[PDB]
Amino acid sequence: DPRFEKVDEILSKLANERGALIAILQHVQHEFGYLPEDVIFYIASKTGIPASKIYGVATFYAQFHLKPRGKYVIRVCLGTACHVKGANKILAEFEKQLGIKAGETTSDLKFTLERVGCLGACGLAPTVMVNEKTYGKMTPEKVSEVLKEYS
Amino acid sequence: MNMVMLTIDGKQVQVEKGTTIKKAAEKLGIEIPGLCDDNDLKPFGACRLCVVEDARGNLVASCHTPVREGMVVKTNSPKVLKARRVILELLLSSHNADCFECDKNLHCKLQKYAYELNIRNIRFKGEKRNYEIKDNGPIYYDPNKCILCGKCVRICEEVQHICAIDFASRGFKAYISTPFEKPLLESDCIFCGQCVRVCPTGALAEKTDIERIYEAISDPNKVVVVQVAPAVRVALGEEFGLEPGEIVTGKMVAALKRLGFDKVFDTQFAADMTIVEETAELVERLEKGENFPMFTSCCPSWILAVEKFYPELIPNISTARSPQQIFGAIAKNYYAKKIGVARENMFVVSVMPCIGKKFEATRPEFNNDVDAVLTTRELARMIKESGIDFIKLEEENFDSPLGESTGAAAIFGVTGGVMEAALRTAYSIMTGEELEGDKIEFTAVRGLEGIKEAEVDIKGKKVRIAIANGIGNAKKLIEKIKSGETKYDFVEVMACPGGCMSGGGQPYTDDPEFRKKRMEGIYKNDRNLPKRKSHENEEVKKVYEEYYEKPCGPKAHEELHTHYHSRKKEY
Amino acid sequence: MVKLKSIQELENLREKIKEAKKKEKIVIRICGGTGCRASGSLAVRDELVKVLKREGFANVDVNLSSDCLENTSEVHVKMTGCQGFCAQGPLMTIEPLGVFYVGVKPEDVEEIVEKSIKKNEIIERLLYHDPATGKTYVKRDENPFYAKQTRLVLKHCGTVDPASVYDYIAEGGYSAIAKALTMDRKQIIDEVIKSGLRGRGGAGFPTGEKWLGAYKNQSPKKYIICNGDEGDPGAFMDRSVMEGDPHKVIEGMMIGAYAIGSDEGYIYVRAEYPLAVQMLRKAIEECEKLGLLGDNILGTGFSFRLHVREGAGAFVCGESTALTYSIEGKRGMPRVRPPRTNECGLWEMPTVLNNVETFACIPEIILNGGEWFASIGTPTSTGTKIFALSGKVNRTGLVEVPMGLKLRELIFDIGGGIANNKKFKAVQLGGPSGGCVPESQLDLPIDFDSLSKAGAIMGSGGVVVVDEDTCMVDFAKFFTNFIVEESCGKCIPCREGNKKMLEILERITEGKGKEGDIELLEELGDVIISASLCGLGKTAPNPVLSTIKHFRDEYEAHIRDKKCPAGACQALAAYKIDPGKCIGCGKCVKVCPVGAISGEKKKPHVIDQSKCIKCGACAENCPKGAIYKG
Ligand SMILES: Cc1cc2nc3c(=O)[nH]c(=O)nc-3n(C[C@H](O)[C@H](O)[C@H](O)COP(=O)(O)O)c2cc1C
Ligand code: SF4
Ligand code: SF4
Ligand code: SF4
Ligand code: SF4
Ligand code: SF4
Ligand code: SF4
Ligand code: SF4
Ligand code: FES
Ligand code: FES
Ligand code: FES
Ligand SMILES: [Zn+2]
Repeated sequence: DPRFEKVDEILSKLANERGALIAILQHVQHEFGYLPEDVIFYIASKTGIPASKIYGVATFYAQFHLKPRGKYVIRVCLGTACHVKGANKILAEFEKQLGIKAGETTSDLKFTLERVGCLGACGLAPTVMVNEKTYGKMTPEKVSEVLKEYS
Repeated sequence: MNMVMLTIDGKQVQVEKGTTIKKAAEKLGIEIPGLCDDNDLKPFGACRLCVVEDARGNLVASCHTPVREGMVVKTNSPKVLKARRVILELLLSSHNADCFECDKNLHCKLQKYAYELNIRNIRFKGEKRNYEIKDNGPIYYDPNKCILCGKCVRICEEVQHICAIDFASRGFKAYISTPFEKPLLESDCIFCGQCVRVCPTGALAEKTDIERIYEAISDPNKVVVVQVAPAVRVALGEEFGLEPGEIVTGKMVAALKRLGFDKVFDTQFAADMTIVEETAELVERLEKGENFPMFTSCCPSWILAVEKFYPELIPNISTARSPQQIFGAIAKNYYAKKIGVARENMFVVSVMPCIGKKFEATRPEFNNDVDAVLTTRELARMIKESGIDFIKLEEENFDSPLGESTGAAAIFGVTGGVMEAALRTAYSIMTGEELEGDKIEFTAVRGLEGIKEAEVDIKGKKVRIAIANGIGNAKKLIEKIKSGETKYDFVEVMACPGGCMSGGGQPYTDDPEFRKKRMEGIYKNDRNLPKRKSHENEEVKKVYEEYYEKPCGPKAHEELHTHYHSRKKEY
Repeated sequence: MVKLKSIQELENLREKIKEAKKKEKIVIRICGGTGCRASGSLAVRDELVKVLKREGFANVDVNLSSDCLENTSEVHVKMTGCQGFCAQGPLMTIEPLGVFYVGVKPEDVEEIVEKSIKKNEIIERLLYHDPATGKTYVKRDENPFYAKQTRLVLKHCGTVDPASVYDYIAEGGYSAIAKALTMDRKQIIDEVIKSGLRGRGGAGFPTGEKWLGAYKNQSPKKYIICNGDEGDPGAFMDRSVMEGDPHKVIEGMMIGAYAIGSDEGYIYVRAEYPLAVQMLRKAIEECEKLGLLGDNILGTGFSFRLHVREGAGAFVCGESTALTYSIEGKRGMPRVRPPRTNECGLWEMPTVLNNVETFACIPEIILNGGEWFASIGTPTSTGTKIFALSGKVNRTGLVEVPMGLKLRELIFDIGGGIANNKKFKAVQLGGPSGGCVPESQLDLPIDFDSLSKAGAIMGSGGVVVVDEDTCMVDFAKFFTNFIVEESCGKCIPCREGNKKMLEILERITEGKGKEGDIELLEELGDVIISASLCGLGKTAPNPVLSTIKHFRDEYEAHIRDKKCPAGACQALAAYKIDPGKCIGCGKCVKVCPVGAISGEKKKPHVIDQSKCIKCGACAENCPKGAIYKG
């Protein structure tokens, strides 16, 4: 299996700090995306760690996940500043037209939804950003152009 | 020693510095409720139901509050009672209320605290916990009644060092789980049963098989033999309102006779069988001087812990079967031909206090010698089911010819009592004489220490012996052995802390000092017997001279031996 | 690079690179913060740097280093962090011309280099114009937003490259450390406690007592640790401080480690912010090659080391108790106290945990003394507090004010009033950690004690302004939903009571509510405040309780009358028909599945609210638009 070669040299370079577990579980998602259902108890039995403790770590933090991620991830902000300018209805328009709920992805083409709050463009309307093409002032009717160029 | 002066509820208190404000108020004739606290665990503070009010006017938890000079506290103020009532309403708002179906009925602590705090109308009605029940083997997990106290995780973390289960998810939807919701058989569990003993709700229980026993009894052509464990005789009476440690052998024999069982036997006969076989093995290993140290096989959980974690010690383990399986083989091999019954038509039931026996009964390699197993709680529930009054029964003895026993096989429910039952036999077989007077008892292997060590001198020959109770102490002693500091000869390991008297099948108790009472009961039972030596039993010798003619023979190697295979799957 | 020797060599290199800045004539700089790098900031940079490479300009080099230390540059491109006024961007500034240019979308990028650089003229059509006044502002200090701010903590930001160590050193920093090694530690602690400095974020405890208590603990190896992580989704200060100038944070770390006697330290920053953690890695590596970090610092013998630990999300991680667990590599579950974190924290060693606003004022306090720092603000609690203004105001963004001034000029004079000429309703301070303040208590000075008697705490410092447009029940339910999703779930009160309160608020805002729910909300709020374990559960019901305490009229309107005064709750909408504007098309009857509107054609219709499903399709489907949501 080719999977058991990319996870080997990462437990030797960024694993010399005494007590590091969070960093290793983050670079795996960074370099592959999907946190595998099989690698977890392998990295557990490897160094010193029971599988139960790192399973508990993996499901607590919202950044980690155990379900397929699409190529393109869309975030709807939803901080307390970008909530007063009608940012509740834009996610409703998203789920009305595309189909998937928040936190559930359509694995077919490329799409995934996520709810990270209050990005650094705070002060420029509710900021619904695509992976690298953050927008500004948005309207429930503007959604269509997001489906136009990104499709 | 430095004492601290304070007042609690208007009463002066003298207590040593360092005790909490809950554990130092128990000796005033007052007790404050709590669910997240146990006497064997570090305080955790997840219940938030043991709160009290100090002088300032803010509610402070008690199970993790050290006491200092100059506080006034009150545990009956209306604000504290209102807070406790609201907290229990919040708990019971999300609990599936099938108290008829709950196995922990009439013993659940949540039920008793809901009765005590006078809850009558739940105002907070909303979304409940709706999970799905899965099967795991001898452990029945229902994550609909969990209150997330964390006792099971801490007892599998702080004491056992097994790390089998851990928390998962967050918020209202958090629960206790193995990795990826795999069954407990394939996880790192070793089936010790400690998590079952400490659960204050009905989340963790036993997969109960009274039904199969009932169609076994109802079949007119099936003959039923039931065997009883040594550690059951000292703990059953607690189920009927007696003081723990009362000898109830005759009463439970009468109850088993009236329950419809065809024959009743004790497993002390097979225990003496194991003692004499293990003594022969130890003498053989001393004469060759190979494969040291050698480990006992009396605990299935220890065998699982070796097969899962330490597969390199497999050649160093004794190949003798557990006494339960040896009694099953004897009943289905020798007794059946004596009575004149077919092997398929004999039903063997066991009453043992352990939980790993439930898993061990269904191994494919044992050829299904025993068909079903029980624990003490199910035996008590059957006794109360048939209507038998336990107080006013009459004492009656065991059956024949596997009923009588010796004093060497009555101390298996104590940490150290197995090797203490084998040193007398080794002394007899190697020296040629028998111990007399107080030299029968070995005082160096009694107590409750984590690791017990002794250097026993027999006819000028010294042997080094060790006892480890609890898997944590076993891991420590295995580390010491692999360090090569000192060499041993014969090592006993019991998975549960304190021996088989603290197994998962024993009845629930709230007294903090039950272990001392159970040890005293076991020792009083041992000292109240005429014969104290395993070698002096008669029917053991009769069985050898009629069917085997020699211990450690080819027939004994065929029937009283098994082999172990590694379970550590490569990743 | 060359290694730094003792203090006199540091001053020599100080002078040598002070020469570097005065060997230049013209400089241009761009806001490099996250505010500009969302609508095009590097795009403006490349729209202009290629012009400089085709207009006969040779000295173009941006990153100043040792190889280019002796290059007299006629033009110099700078990269600076959050200069301020991030409401209107991207921000451009050139020196020594003295202009303040906003709205620099790349449509006239060629005019700025032809006019201001060559002809030394100022373009007026793109300058900032106040819609209320119409005046044109050319100087930064002349701007009303910068008029009354005290640029004290943020002295070096907006004019110092975060990616160049030689830029911060050449401003006048890193002298407090040099003065500190040449003097004792007890007088450092005495100056700290005498200055009146106390914790900026969260609690507000005096830092002098914590530092002295850490000093009094005789331990071999103790820790110094940084909690810079703005978990609350209200403001942005963790973004500004590190991405502006991280070297002052490292200098504060060095001062603290020399004072208490620490030899290794940690910084906890969220990994979701890539630019900030990247800048910290660059600063740490450049300082490590620079020689101020390590063993035998400047020939004294004091040893120090810094690690940057990347977090993994959750808001309940910096409680000062779950953070040590998270760094250790376990779940972020808070543990009980006592023992506190000052006696046995990270790996059972003593720790000191200060927000990174307290580790920023330390070099200023060391340089100027406690007499100067205590001279600002009320003597009960000194210093200045930074704020992030957001909501329905004309000017949003970062602000730093002398603490003790009235809120009215903070919200109206600095903020430029309320946008769209609407009416102001309420202010929320601290995000989820604070309550509401209405218009009636706008004349209260901002400080610890008077705000404590008002029931609201400043917390992190995020200030959000909400107008009459919204309904307060929805705002409280939004806070409750955030708290419900963002808990940890260890103790019964928080875990159960937050869900119950969220369900009760959702029932009320849906129109299914009943009488007596307010008493249940108050009882639950009291119990959850009293019986929680950490600060999150102790502080969670504060927005709901404050909204009930100040806006009972909204709750009574939602419960009994079944009408929302602001018309922001869609579950209590009321559609009405204009009789004159209706022509009896009947499309509302056709498109509504239940058809609660019934009437004759070419006649006005009547709506029965009893059988109406309130889907809103009636107004949007009939093209006449006579149906209005009132
Ligand atoms: C729910 C919750 C949120 C917190 N959020 C922050 C935060 O955003 N920033 C921060 O510096 N500290 C936060 N803290 C608390 C930290 O422990 C804090 O760094 C510490 O109290 C500061 O002490 P000091 O003021 O003496 O420096 C939070 C605590 C809780 C319980
Ligand atoms: S756990 Fe207790 S309260 Fe819950 S159903 Fe069982 S007996 Fe009733
Ligand atoms: S049976 Fe023992 S090892 Fe298994 S989960 Fe329970 S306590 Fe842990
Ligand atoms: S399973 Fe039982 S012991 Fe474990 S957390 Fe749930 S209630 Fe507590
Ligand atoms: S010590 Fe006894 S009760 Fe405990 S697991 Fe072993 S055999 Fe079972
Ligand atoms: S109060 Fe809430 S956030 Fe705090 S420890 Fe308890 S459950 Fe977790
Ligand atoms: S939408 Fe206007 S014109 Fe059409 S039925 Fe309604 S009120 Fe009449
Ligand atoms: S939403 Fe209500 S008012 Fe509008 S058409 Fe439907 S029933 Fe009539
Ligand atoms: S709260 Fe939405 S970007 Fe700041
Ligand atoms: S159960 Fe005692 S403090 Fe929580
Ligand atoms: S620094 Fe970029 S918007 Fe202000
Ligand atoms: Zn409303």
